[PDB]
Amino acid sequence: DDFVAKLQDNQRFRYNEVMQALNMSAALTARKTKEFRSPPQEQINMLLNFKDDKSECPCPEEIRDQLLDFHEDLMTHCGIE
Amino acid sequence: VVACFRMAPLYNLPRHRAVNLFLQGYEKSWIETEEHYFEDKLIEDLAKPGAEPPEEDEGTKRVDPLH
Repeated sequence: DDFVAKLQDNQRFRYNEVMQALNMSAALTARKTKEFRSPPQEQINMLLNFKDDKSECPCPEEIRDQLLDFHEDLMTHCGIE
Repeated sequence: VVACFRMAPLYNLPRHRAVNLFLQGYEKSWIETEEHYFEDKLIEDLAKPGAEPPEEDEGTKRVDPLH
C-alpha cells in the first residue's frame, strides 16, 4: 500500500525534474523518458532492482531500505533465517 | 507523436492496479530469486533412525522415514 505510493510520488518528482531538464538536450530526453515510455510492468520490474549492486534502478536509498527491511522481516516470518 | 510517446505512466495509474503490478513484480523479482539450501539437512534428518533401539520395537529394525 504505502510502498507503491512512495514509489509513485518519487517517480512524479523525477518526471518533473526530467521535464525541467529536457530543454538542455533533446537527445538526453530520449533515454531519460525511455523509462516513462516503457510498459508499466517493465517500469515496475526495472524499478524493483534494489537487490544486488547493479543500481540501475532510479530509486531513493531510503525507499530501497524500506523494501530491504520488509523483505528481511518476511524471511524471518517464513523461517528462512 | 504525443499519443505514441505518452502512454500511461505508473503514477497516473490507480492505486490498486499499481499494487497488483507491484505484487507480481516483487514475486518474480525477489521471491523466486531467493534461494536457500535445505536438501542435505532434510535428507540427513530423514535418514536418522531416531532412538529406535531405546524405543519398544520387539522386532526387526524399523524402516527409516526416508525408506
